[PDB]
Amino acid sequence: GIAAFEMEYTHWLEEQNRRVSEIRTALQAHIGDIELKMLVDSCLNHYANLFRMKADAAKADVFFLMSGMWRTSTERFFQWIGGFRPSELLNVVMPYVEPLTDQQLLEVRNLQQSSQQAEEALSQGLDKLQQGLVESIAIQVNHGAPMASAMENLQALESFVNQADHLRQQTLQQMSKILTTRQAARGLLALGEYFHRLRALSSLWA
Amino acid sequence: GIAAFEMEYTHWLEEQNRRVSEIRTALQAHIGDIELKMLVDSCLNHYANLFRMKADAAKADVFFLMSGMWRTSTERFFQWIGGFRPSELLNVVMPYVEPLTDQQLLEVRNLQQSSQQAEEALSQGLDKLQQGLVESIAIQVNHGAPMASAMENLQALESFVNQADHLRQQTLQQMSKILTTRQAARGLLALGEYFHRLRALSSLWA
Ligand SMILES: CCCCCCCCCCCCCCCC(=O)O
Ligand SMILES: CCCCCCCCCCCCCCCC(=O)O
Repeated sequence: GIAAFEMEYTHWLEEQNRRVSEIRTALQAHIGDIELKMLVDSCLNHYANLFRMKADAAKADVFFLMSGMWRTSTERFFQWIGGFRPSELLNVVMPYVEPLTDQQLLEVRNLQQSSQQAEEALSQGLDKLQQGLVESIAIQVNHGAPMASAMENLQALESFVNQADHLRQQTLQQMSKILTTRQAARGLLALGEYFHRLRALSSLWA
Repeated sequence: GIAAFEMEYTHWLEEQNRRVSEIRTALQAHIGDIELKMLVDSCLNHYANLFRMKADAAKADVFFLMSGMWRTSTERFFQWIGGFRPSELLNVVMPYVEPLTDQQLLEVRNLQQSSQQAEEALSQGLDKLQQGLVESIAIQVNHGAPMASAMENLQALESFVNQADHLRQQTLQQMSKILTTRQAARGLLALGEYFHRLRALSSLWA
């Protein structure tokens, strides 16, 4: 399952590079909103596919998915529950989706605050689960309960990952409704270049 | 380098199982201190070889060594800077090295307190390094400085790992001087069975 995920993610990155390049070329050519929206929607569809493949990987090996060892070294410094922190990515793209109207500014900052609150609450719940596993493993005839208990805890860990990816996807979705097509394209370009620069830097660390 | 480490560690575990079994058989046969000390010293030599292979792996890929992803899932709940926490392992073996004399009790508790203090200080330094890398990567013509800076930071991370393994080895060494051969054998048996039980439990999580 993890081998399949790593191959799928490799191909996902190749397609990500293409979709980011396509939107770069479109912004530079100042193409109209209709053609540009197709590229925005393609980028959004591509992220949706990432979340799908991550959900499968979490079922296959939640610990590996959580370790971030499938991402590059520099990306791991910015990981929160199996991916990036949406509240921080909002700061990354903020200068590029500007200028924002007053209403858009209120909507984006609201979204950032609510994502921050959701991230903190999920982190607190995951912390409680993890500390409790530390304590319970430490204490721990096999009639089947130990494996069943392990599967309950794996399901609980997977739920945290799923909820974190849900928050990431929901934040991307809500930005796509706040922003015009052109603002969204600029934000997606910035987000894509951010991820690419982190991966490029990891090559220097290797 | 990491592929070589994982193969070396696999063979290390196979030999660990043999050395733990050999000392189990010896304790049960109530063999004399001279033959028993050979088995104690073999166990100590085997841990020394673990630290050697870990030092090579830290040079090859410090992040992988630190991730603990080369250990089994349940062991990762108990990892501190690239391995187990010596102060906690002292608690694991304490019931089995008993009865201790008053002097031995003072020496062991002293060692546990000093290891705890060293662990906290190393954790604080690693935390400062890591938070500073988060901040500096976030801020970050290439004339060679970015790679050189990465190598300085990798060397600093490797130093923390090396210092943590030094503390682990020093604690094992100092226990071997406090304890009689028979107490040491009982403690090594307990430590070995502890690690084996954690690995066995990880099979249930998989
Ligand atoms: C129309 C969108 C413009 C740009 C919006 C950026 C802010 C949304 C943050 C969520 C991005 C999700 C991608 C991360 C995937 C992962 O962590 O594995
Ligand atoms: C004579 C020794 C008796 C038993 C002493 C146990 C307490 C010492 C703790 C250090 C053990 C080191 C093994 C861990 C290796 C690792 O973390 O990678």
